[PDB]
This record gives sequence, C-alpha cells and structure tokens, in this order.
Amino acid sequence: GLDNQIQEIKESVELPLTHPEYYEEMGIKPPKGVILYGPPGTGKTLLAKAVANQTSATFLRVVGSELIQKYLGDGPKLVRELFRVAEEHAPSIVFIDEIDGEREIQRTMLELLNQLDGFDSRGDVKVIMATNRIETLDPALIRPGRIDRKIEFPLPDEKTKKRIFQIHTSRMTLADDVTLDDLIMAKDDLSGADIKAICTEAGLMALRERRMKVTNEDFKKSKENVLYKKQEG
Amino acid sequence: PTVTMMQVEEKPDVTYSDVGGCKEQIEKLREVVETPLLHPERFVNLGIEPPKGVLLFGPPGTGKTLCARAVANRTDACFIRVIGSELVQKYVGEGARMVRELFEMARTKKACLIFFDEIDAIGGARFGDNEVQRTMLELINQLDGFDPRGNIKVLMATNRPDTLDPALMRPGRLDRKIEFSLPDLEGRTHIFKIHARSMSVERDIRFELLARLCPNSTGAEIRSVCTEAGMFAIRARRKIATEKDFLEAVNKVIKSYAKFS
Amino acid sequence: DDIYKTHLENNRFGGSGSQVDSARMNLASSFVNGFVNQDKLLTDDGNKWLYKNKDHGMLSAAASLGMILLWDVDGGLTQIDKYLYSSEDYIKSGALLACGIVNSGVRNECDPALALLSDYVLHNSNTMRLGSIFGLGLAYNREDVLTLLLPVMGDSKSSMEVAGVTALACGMIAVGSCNGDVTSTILQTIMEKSETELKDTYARWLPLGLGLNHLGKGEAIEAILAALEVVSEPFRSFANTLVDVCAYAGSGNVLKVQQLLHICSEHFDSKEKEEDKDKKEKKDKDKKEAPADMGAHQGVAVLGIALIAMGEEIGAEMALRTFGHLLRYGEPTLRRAVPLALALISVSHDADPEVSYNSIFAARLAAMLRQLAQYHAKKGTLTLCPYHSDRQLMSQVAVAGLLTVLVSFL
Repeated sequence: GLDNQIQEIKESVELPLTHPEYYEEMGIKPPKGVILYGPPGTGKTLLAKAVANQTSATFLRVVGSELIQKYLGDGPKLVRELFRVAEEHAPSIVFIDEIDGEREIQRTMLELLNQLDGFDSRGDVKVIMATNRIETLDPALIRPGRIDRKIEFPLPDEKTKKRIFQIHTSRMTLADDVTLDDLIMAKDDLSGADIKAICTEAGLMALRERRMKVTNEDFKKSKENVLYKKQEG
Repeated sequence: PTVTMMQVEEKPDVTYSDVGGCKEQIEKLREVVETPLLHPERFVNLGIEPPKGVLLFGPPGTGKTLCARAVANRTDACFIRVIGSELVQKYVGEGARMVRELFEMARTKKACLIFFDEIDAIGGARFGDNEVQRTMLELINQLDGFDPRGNIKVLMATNRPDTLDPALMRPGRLDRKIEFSLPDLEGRTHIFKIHARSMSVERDIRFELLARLCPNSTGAEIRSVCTEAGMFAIRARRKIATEKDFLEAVNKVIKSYAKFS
Repeated sequence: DDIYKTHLENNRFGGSGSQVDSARMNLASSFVNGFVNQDKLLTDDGNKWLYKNKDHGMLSAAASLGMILLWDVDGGLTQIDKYLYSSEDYIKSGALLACGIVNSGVRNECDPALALLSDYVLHNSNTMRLGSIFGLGLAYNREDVLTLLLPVMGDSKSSMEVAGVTALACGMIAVGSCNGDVTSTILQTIMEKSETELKDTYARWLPLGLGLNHLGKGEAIEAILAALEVVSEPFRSFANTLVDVCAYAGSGNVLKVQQLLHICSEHFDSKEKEEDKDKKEKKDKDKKEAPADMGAHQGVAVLGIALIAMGEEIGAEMALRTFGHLLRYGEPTLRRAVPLALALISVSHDADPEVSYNSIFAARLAAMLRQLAQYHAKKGTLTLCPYHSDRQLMSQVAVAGLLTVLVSFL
C-alpha cells in the first residue's frame, strides 16, 4: 500500500519546477519538502523513493553521520559546504539519510535546524530528511522543518514485498519454491534491495554451481544474511 | 548573528481580522500597543505616564498571530519581537549585549516597540541556574527596571503561567494580565473571514457550518484546513474552493488527526 | 517495423514545439520537428508557423516535410507540392531541397530543378541551386551534373553557400574515389582559388570539397601534390592541412604521430584545430590512446579539438566525464559546442544534463543547441562526412541553412 503515498509525495515534491505550471499559479508554495521516516526504514522507502523520484530531477546524496562522530566535532562546516554547493545547485533535491556526546549533537542539530530552515534564503530547494526511527529525533525539529507534509508507511507485510517482489521479478527471471511466510514473518528493518539482494545472491549462488534452480535450504542460507543483518545494526 | 537583523519584520501580513472572538480583549491589549500611536502627545497632556504593556498567556490557540496583527495595523514602522528560542542557547550571556543592542536599535528607530515571546524558555528556575539567574535578573533589571523607559510596549507570551519572579515583579510596572481565550464556535468563522482573500471562495460556503463541526480547531488547524483546501484543489484541478469538495480534508484533518491526538 | 515494435511520444514534438518563442526555438523546433523521431502533429498544426519563422527556418521548416518523409516515396509529391510555386523564395527553394532530401534512388527530380538554375546572379535559382544541388548531391563520379556545376564552380558568386554546397555537393557525390582525383572542378576551384584570396570561409569549405573529392585514398600522394601546387600564405596552407586531414584515413604511419606531436605547438592555432581535429578519424579504433591531457592546457581551441575527438560512439562514462568539465566553461563557443557532441555521442542521464544546462543559463545559441540536445538525447561514409559543415558554427546564424540537411541520420 504505497500508491497513494507515492502519488502524494509525487505531487508533494514534484509540483515544483518539474512540470511547474500547477505550482506558481494557485499560490500555495510549501517550499519545505517532506521528512522521510519508515518503521522498517533502512533503504526501503528511502531507497525506493530515492530511485523512484529520479525520473527527471537532480539528486544530492547525503548518507550517514559517521563523518561527524568518527573524529572531533567539526559540526556544521560540512553543512555549510553542502549549503554552498546546494546554493550552486539550487534546482536539486537535498536528501539527508541515516541521521543517527549528546551535549554537542544538540548544538550541531540546533545549528543544523537553523541553517536548514532557510534562515538566510527563501524557499527554492526541496530539503528531505531521513531516519530509521522518528521517535529518537527531538520534536523541536518538526515545527521549523516539517510544514509541508510528513509521510507514514503503513505497509502490509505480504503485499508490500509481494507487490514489490512481483513487479521487480516480473521482468527478470528467478527460481521456483520461493517461500514468503518466513519472509513476511521474519524480515524487519530491511529494504527491497535486500530481498532483491538475496534473490540476486540466491540465483547467483545457484549460478556458482551453474544452475537456474534454487533449493529452499539455499534460500534459507541466503535468508540467514537477512536474519543477522537486522540483529547487527 | 543574523537574528539581530532578522528581528525586523517587513512585508506586511495578517491584519486585525484574525481576532479569535476577543472583541474586548483586543481593546484591552490594543490600548497599549496601538492606541498610544495615534496621539502620543495627548497622553503626555493627560499627565500620566503612557502605559507599559499587558500579559498574554494560557493556552496556545492562535498565538503569534496577534503580532502579525500588530505588524499590519501599525502602518508607520514595524516593531521588534524577541522569541524565547534565542535565550536558551549554548554559551549563555549573549542575551545581555543582545538586549542592549536591540534596545539601542529601539532608541535608533525613534522609539520602536519591543516584544518578548516565549518567556517559558528560561522561566521557572526554581532555585547551572546561576548563569540563568544572570540573564533573568538582568532581564528584570532591563524590562521591569525603568532603565530604557517606562514606555510604549512590554509583553510576555507563554504557554505556562508558572513564572515565579515575573508574576510578583510585574505589578510594579506591568499590568492587565488577561487570559488567551482561544476562539470557540465564534472566532473560526472570522478566521474564515480573513481567509476570504485566499483562493476563490464560492458563495455557497457557510463559515458557521465549517466552523461549528470542528471542536478545538484554532487558527493553526483551520489554517491547515484552508491550506489543504487549495492543496487538494491543486490535486483535483479545481478552479474554485467549495467546502463540499474538501469536506473530506476537513473531517480528515480534524478526525483522522484527532484520533491519536 | 520501427513504427510497429517501437513508439515515440509527443512530449518533445508537442513540448519542444509548444514552448517556442524568440524566433529561434522555431528554428530548433523546425529541425527537431524535421526529425522523424511517426507523429506528424507539429507539422500539421494549422499554418503560418513557417511564416513566423526566419529565412533559414524557412529553408529548414520548408525542408521539414522532406526530412520527415525519408520513406513514402509517393507521399513526398503530394506533401511537397504545396510548398512548390509558392509566394516566398525560400519556401520553394526549400521545397526543391526537400525533394532532394526525401529520396536518394528516384533521381527524377533532376530536370525540374536543374532546368531553371541558369541565372547565376540574384534569382531564386541560386537558393534553388543550394537546395537542388546539395539535395541532388544527397540523392546521388556523376559527370553530367558535374559539367552542369562547372559554370557554378566558376561562378565566383559572393554568396558563400553557393560554392559551399557546390564543393560539398561534388565532394559528397565523389566520396570514395580510387586514390582521389585531379578533376577539372577541384582544379578549377584551385586556379580560381588562386585568382582572389578573399572570404576565408571559401578557404574553409572549398578545401572540404577538395578533400572530400580526394576521399577513398589509402596511400595517395595527392596531399604532397597539393603541398607542391597550391601552397601559399597561411590560408591555402590551411587548405593544405585540410588535405592533410583528408589524407590520413589511417594506416601504419607513426610518422604522422611524431609529426603530430612535432606540430602540436605550432603558432598557427587553426592548422592545429584541423590537423589535431583529425584525431577522431586517425586513431578511431585504439580508443585507449585518445584520452590525453588536452584539457589541462590554456589553448581552449585544443579543448575544442578533444571535444570534436569525442565522436558519436556509444558514449561511455569517460566521454560524459569529459563533457562535464567541457560543459562547465564561460565562452559561448565551447559551451555551445559541448551539447552538440554531448547529444551526438548519446543515443537516467538524458534529461538530467538538460536540467544542468537550465542551471547554467538560469543564450539563445545554447537554447537552440540545447533543444537539439533535447531531441538527440536519445567506417560509414555518409554517417561521418557531413560533420565538418557543423564544425564551422563559429559564425553568423546563417549556418542553419546547411546544418539542417545533414545526411548522417539513421
């Protein structure tokens, strides 16, 4: 169940310059964008909408907060770099992903909210924030940042990965006996590139033996990667 | 920083017609913010010092809209508001030179009106607090103290009346503490009367009908109603807004969002 | 089969034919509209759209119905006969041009076009000589039209495109001769080329007729023959290096590589442009040697040399990687020339460069060229020969009259 969500974010962030005649005539102008958050997250809606929105646009990749926490607290200097290159790339889409001591995270998040709010510029670029859990983020970010729309992902576990699995396996070839009860029952906090990654390493693992059929025990062996990926991080 | 020049609010905005049923309270606070502007010399001829300000607090409701009202109705020179978000910041102590430089700008802008929003940021110390004691005791020495002047406008807006010191220090200089009195069943139709200048409104819409089936729907939520009206009007390619079209947006935005809140 | 198994949309004909203005998007819309890539709505959109276009967009837009009719031999008669015997000159001259574009084996348009060409001074038969002689060259060692072009080669008319499409027409007719030829037409324009050395554009496109008449060589010494017979002041020495470009199709001739690096630092910055411009043909198979440090220099003309040396191949990531730094430049000649090779070498990184140029400009040159890129975003003789007519865009907008009739289309 994501058709209304993808036409609502399609109309939400594709109303600007890409087909713009329905945006600068009515006089609404919510030039703040949405903040992506998914209960599973981890590239499912982030990657799915990150590749689905690239039909005709300019993408800006910002993934992970490691470069801030792996060393001294440089802080908002790289935010100023991405803001001057986002200023030199104004008709783009600012996509910040994987937003994951606290005395400094609060001040670089306060300065991040201040510079991100558009305190020195009007609405010209669509800023998109992304995270795994929307509850870890302090509610003080919602009012300045989100004024346009926030999207929840009410996924049906069978028909989200069975519809995405069906569409994504209707053009390419695969193997038989592909079970789904352990998938919809066990998989959590993973993406569609992960079921595509285990079908690709499943059919590729069968390709190592030069076979086109995949055994159920081989699909559980590839499933173990999913079983440990959610337990590691 | 750039907030010191952001304190100026040009580009006029929402006018008097967003009064949320406070037909008398808007006089009980306009009497100090806008009345001493028409004839300031006549108050000096009266002998009494011009009034200082009032106190708005209680529920949020349609808060911060009355400052835009005070921007549009003041057609002479916009005023300066000080939100409490600039007080709770790292490396405290900047608010002293900040309030002295915005008071300096107040003396430079021929007695510019000064506003103070969100006192609850540093309010309620209940004595790490000494650095707050400096900013709030100096804040009393600069606001309740007659150092700048007993003059035109002093005001504190907040969501909690738990302020210990300002409540026992205001009666000397400040006065007229009144509740917010958010609009209920008689102000939302008038917020629709100021939203009449939005996207074309068909004369079939009854503001009372759209304003009576929405409990706890102050200017923010019905502002989102008038926002989703034009938004879904773009999503449906409609040329004129009619309540019978976006009624699903109304009962959706109040009911589907009032289920979990 | 292409109409059956594949289908094209109307976003580019209707879109790029609907946001037109400033009398130049009508030019680009007339050329892109002239392209076949089934739908013929923008052509049939009422009338007077050709009337609102310029004269070169009247040759291009009058030749649009011819360009969209590379097939349907019997349709070109009933489609072009409307533009025939019209009131405007470029409508009927571009109509005979379209008669030359529609087909290449019918050859029945010879007599009506050639019958009236004998005016030679200012009549409509001069533009009908452009479209009919160049278009007839596209429809073709044809010696009857060559003897008919002998007074045209000896016309010496100040109009550049007369001997432009005449030399390019006899050359494109004679591409592939056995070790070239020394015929009396290229020799005629060599002697008359020695008569008066004016209008250097003749010293740029007449050597194209020379070297295209010399096309087909594998070891011919005609470059040394002309290097002994037609050498003079730098202009005809630039003709000599044009014959050098048309004399090195490719063999084991490392002497051209040591001579290449030897003449890489010549004062004359145009023989480097052409002699180094031949890189796309000399080393066109060992693709590892083509990438060099030409962009790191300050001779922006060399950056244009590499830009031409990109080509029209599959367009790997290294190509567009060069089209990034070549795309970011201030001069309108290289910023206008980069979307041309960028569009020719490319056939979700197609509409994104268009938004990139939208980020560059937000002139009209890059607007027409960027709509040409809007269309073209998605050893052969005819598919590679007419590029040098496009390699002389650094001039007035009059190039659109000859750029619209390229035969490199598939």
